Amino acid sequence: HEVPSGPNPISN
Amino acid sequence: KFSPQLLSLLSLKTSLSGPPSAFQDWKVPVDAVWCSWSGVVCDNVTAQVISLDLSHRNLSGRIPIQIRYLSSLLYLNLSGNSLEGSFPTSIFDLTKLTTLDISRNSFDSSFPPGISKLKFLKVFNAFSNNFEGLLPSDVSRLRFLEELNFGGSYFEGEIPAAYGGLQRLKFIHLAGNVLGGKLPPRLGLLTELQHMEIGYNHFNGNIPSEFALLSNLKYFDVSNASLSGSLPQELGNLSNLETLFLFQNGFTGEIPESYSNLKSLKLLDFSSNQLSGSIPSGFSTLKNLTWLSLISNNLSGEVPEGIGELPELTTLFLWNNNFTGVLPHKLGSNGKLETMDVSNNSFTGTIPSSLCHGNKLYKLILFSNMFEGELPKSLTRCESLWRFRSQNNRLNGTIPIGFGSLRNLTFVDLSNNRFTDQIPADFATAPVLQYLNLSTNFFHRKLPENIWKAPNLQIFSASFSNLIGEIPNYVGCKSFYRIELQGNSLNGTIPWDIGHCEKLLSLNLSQNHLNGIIPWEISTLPSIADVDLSHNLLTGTIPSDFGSSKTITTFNVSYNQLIGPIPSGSFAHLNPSFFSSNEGLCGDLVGKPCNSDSGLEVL
Ligand SMILES: *[C@@H]1O[C@H](CO[C@@H]2O[C@@H](C)[C@@H](O)[C@@H](O)[C@@H]2O)[C@@H](O[C@@H]2O[C@H](CO)[C@@H](O[C@H]3O[C@H](CO[C@H]4O[C@H](CO)[C@@H](O)[C@H](O)[C@@H]4O)[C@@H](O)[C@H](O)[C@@H]3O)[C@H](O)[C@H]2NC(C)=O)[C@H](O)[C@H]1NC(C)=O
Ligand SMILES: *[C@@H]1O[C@H](CO)[C@@H](O[C@@H]2O[C@H](CO)[C@@H](O[C@H]3O[C@H](CO[C@H]4O[C@H](CO)[C@@H](O)[C@H](O)[C@@H]4O)[C@@H](O)[C@H](O)[C@@H]3O)[C@H](O)[C@H]2NC(C)=O)[C@H](O)[C@H]1NC(C)=O
Ligand SMILES: *[C@@H]1O[C@H](CO)[C@@H](O[C@@H]2O[C@H](CO)[C@@H](O[C@H]3O[C@H](CO)[C@@H](O)[C@H](O)[C@@H]3O)[C@H](O)[C@H]2NC(C)=O)[C@H](O)[C@H]1NC(C)=O
Ligand SMILES: *[C@@H]1O[C@H](CO)[C@@H](O[C@@H]2O[C@H](CO)[C@@H](O)[C@H](O)[C@H]2NC(C)=O)[C@H](O)[C@H]1NC(C)=O
Ligand SMILES: *[C@@H]1O[C@H](CO)[C@@H](O[C@@H]2O[C@H](CO)[C@@H](O)[C@H](O)[C@H]2NC(C)=O)[C@H](O)[C@H]1NC(C)=O
Ligand SMILES: *[C@@H]1O[C@H](CO)[C@@H](O[C@@H]2O[C@H](CO)[C@@H](O)[C@H](O)[C@H]2NC(C)=O)[C@H](O)[C@H]1NC(C)=O
Ligand SMILES: *[C@@H]1O[C@H](CO)[C@@H](O[C@@H]2O[C@H](CO)[C@@H](O)[C@H](O)[C@H]2NC(C)=O)[C@H](O)[C@H]1NC(C)=O
Ligand SMILES: *[C@@H]1O[C@H](CO)[C@@H](O)[C@H](O)[C@H]1NC(C)=O
Ligand SMILES: *[C@@H]1O[C@H](CO)[C@@H](O)[C@H](O)[C@H]1NC(C)=O
Ligand SMILES: *[C@@H]1O[C@H](CO)[C@@H](O)[C@H](O)[C@H]1NC(C)=O
Ligand SMILES: *[C@@H]1O[C@H](CO)[C@@H](O)[C@H](O)[C@H]1NC(C)=O
Repeated sequence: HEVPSGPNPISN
Repeated sequence: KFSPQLLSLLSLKTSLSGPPSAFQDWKVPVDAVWCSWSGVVCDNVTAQVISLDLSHRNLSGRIPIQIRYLSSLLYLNLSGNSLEGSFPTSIFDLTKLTTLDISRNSFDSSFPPGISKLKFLKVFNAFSNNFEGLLPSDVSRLRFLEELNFGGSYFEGEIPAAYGGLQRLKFIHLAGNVLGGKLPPRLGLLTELQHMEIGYNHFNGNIPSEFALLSNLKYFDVSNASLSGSLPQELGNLSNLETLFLFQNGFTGEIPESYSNLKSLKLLDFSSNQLSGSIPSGFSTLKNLTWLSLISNNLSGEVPEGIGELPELTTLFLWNNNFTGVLPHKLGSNGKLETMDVSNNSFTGTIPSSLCHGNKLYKLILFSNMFEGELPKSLTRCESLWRFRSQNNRLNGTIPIGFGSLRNLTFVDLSNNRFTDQIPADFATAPVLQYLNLSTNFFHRKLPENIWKAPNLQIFSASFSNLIGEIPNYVGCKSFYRIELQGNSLNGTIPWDIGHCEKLLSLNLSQNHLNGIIPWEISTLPSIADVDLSHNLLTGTIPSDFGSSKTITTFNVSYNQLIGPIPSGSFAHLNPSFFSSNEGLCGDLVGKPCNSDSGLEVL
């Protein structure tokens, strides 16, 4: 399956 | 002759099922024939297959046991297929193998024990398969292993501590499994390790102090593991670390001042822990730092001024803490700042004048702070500005006039501020401006005369900012779907051509001084849902056209003075609160049925 990489992309 | 090489390859061709494009190339005419085949690489001398690349040819089936006859194989790539079932042990018999890529397949059940039989394996990539149960402990016997990737399967249990015995290993990606337990400290003993990706598991305890020993570690990601506890201070010793992702965890305590020594450090993300403390003043010294993200922690401090002088800093995310003091006013001066979101803090002071210095800054989020003073006129000269949300502040003075020049400017929330005087008229020039909210401000002036000419403006809200004069005349009204003007002094009639707003959904004209008839053109709006005209001077009769409108949900006309019958129609089941305080209204809803005669007030 896909796993996330890189920085946390929470946004406003 | 009997060629094992040919038996092996042809077994592969019959056993793996794919489109013609796959094995059509492999044919025996009526002299070492296989070396010309797709992805088959012979040894110049022996004519034995030393490399087989089978990747990304949609192919299913099972590997045949005959694959063991390619005994000179150094390189096997099965990556990116539909291959399924238990991992075939047949592979473990190719003992000269060096790199083996199993990735982006669906292999299931437990991983089989033979793997240690490949004495020389340098690279093993299993990323994105269906494996379950324990990580194989045999891997710990591979002396030359450099890259190990088991990420993206369903493996459970603890990381085998014996892995920390792989002293040529530079790359370990375990992330995206279900692995549990405490992280074995012996992992710190991996001497050549540079990349470590363990995140998106469910672990126990903390980062062990012993990881500080990974001298050459560059990338360290363990996120959305359930790691907790105080953040190990010995980590400052990792001088080659350039990527540190600890976000979406439970780490508590403060940021060890020792971290000011992570001198190679480029990206740092602690988002969404409970990290209460303040930013080490030592962070001025991270000269290569680019990403700094502390979002959604309990940090309370003053941002060290030196961060304004960080040369390479591009994104800065501080929001949802409680910081105080002022932003470093030197901030944008590196000319590299790209996004910045400091919202929902206690920041005070003026907005730095330099933020866009290099015209690279497209996202500026300041809202829900105590920022005071005027908006730097430099923001209007920032050509890359895309999204700007500064509301819920003390911002002052008059809104500078250069924003409509900006070719990318889409979203602007200036609301809940102290702005005064006149609403820049170039807002209606802004080429892409989608959303403009000026609500609750103190300019006493009228709307820009061209405001409804805005080409792309969908949502415009000026409510409860002190507006005077009439409503401009709604000429283009191309994209508007939400218009909030309530709570002002606007006078005059409601423009007859409101009909030109075809995409209009919600319209709040409440709490003004607006007189004259209610324009019937409202009922010709195809999509109109919410109409609030209440608390005005509107007179005359409610156009009968409105009962023919099957689209309309809230129509609030109360606290006007209207007369005549209430439209019968879709209005029949409407909330009767909507017609109150109009003493001349007539009909079934208000419980004063209508005078029926020759002369009426309608038509
Ligand atoms: C809608 O309202 C606006 C203004 O808003 C309201 O202004 C008055 C009516 C208050 O009751 C408040 O509720 C609001 O703030 C009206 O437009 C405004 O009209 C003004 C005159 O009615 C006009 O002022 C005039 O001032 C110049 C000089 O005028 C001489 O008289 C003044 C006092 O009137 C005197 O002190 C002065 O020294 C002068 O000798 C005059 O020459 C100007 O050109 C102007 O006519 C405002 O400028 C004007 N403001 C705006 C924003 O348009 C409007 O008439 C109202 N419409 C309706 C239908 O009622
Ligand atoms: C244009 O801007 C207007 C003003 O900037 C918008 O109208 C106003 O919107 C705000 C919130 O969006 C609203 O105030 C509310 O804020 C307080 C905080 O609510 C949250 O926080 C509390 C504790 O802080 C927490 O329990 C919750 O999570 C809650 O969601 C509330 O305490 C307060 O009572 C209120 O609900 C204003 O009332 C609102 N109206 C006005 C006249 O200011 C407007 O929506 C916007 N328009 C568009 C189209 O975007
Ligand atoms: C097994 O085969 C895989 C596919 O044949 C191969 O993966 C692909 O490898 C290339 C590298 O040669 C990557 O292509 C591009 O990578 C970067 C950007 O990500 C570019 O800068 C490069 O110039 C290059 O164009 C692919 O991204 C990569 N993945 C996929 C899905 O195609 C594996 O490398 C092979 N395994 C081994 C061990 O060699
Ligand atoms: C701004 O920050 C505060 C606290 O960091 C947030 O307020 C809390 O939000 C949580 C989750 O939504 C609620 O369970 C609490 O009840 C809130 N506390 C109070 C005192 O109301 C607030 O939501 C943040 N704002 C944004 C936009 O993220
Ligand atoms: C964020 O920190 C500040 C402290 O700088 C808290 O601000 C309030 O400060 C006043 C004095 O200026 C005192 O009444 C209290 O110390 C604080 N208020 C309260 C209600 O305790 C602020 O409350 C903090 N934000 C939080 C805790 O959400
Ligand atoms: C605009 O904002 C500034 C800052 O809040 C105000 O003027 C300054 O601040 C206080 C009042 O808040 C004054 O006592 C200072 O003397 C002013 N100078 C400096 C350097 O801070 C001003 O009152 C605000 N309102 C306007 C200009 O209408
Ligand atoms: C139009 O705007 C008014 C703003 O006053 C809305 O009515 C108020 O709604 C708030 C909820 O945010 C209530 O707390 C107030 O009590 C309401 N005011 C009154 C006088 O009752 C109204 O709902 C808006 N209409 C639409 C369709 O959005
Ligand atoms: C964090 O983990 C949970 C469950 O493991 C998951 O639902 C959530 O999406 C994760 N967060 C991110 C950003 O992927
Ligand atoms: C960093 O490494 C060495 C340990 O051998 C020493 O400089 C110092 O004790 C370490 N820092 C710590 C443990 O905080
Ligand atoms: C970052 O600092 C390191 C020190 O290890 C140096 O080698 C490097 O040149 C700096 N950054 C860049 C982009 O060169
Ligand atoms: C405007 O935004 C586009 C992407 O939408 C970007 O490619 C371009 O560089 C931006 N232009 C300026 C002047 O910032």
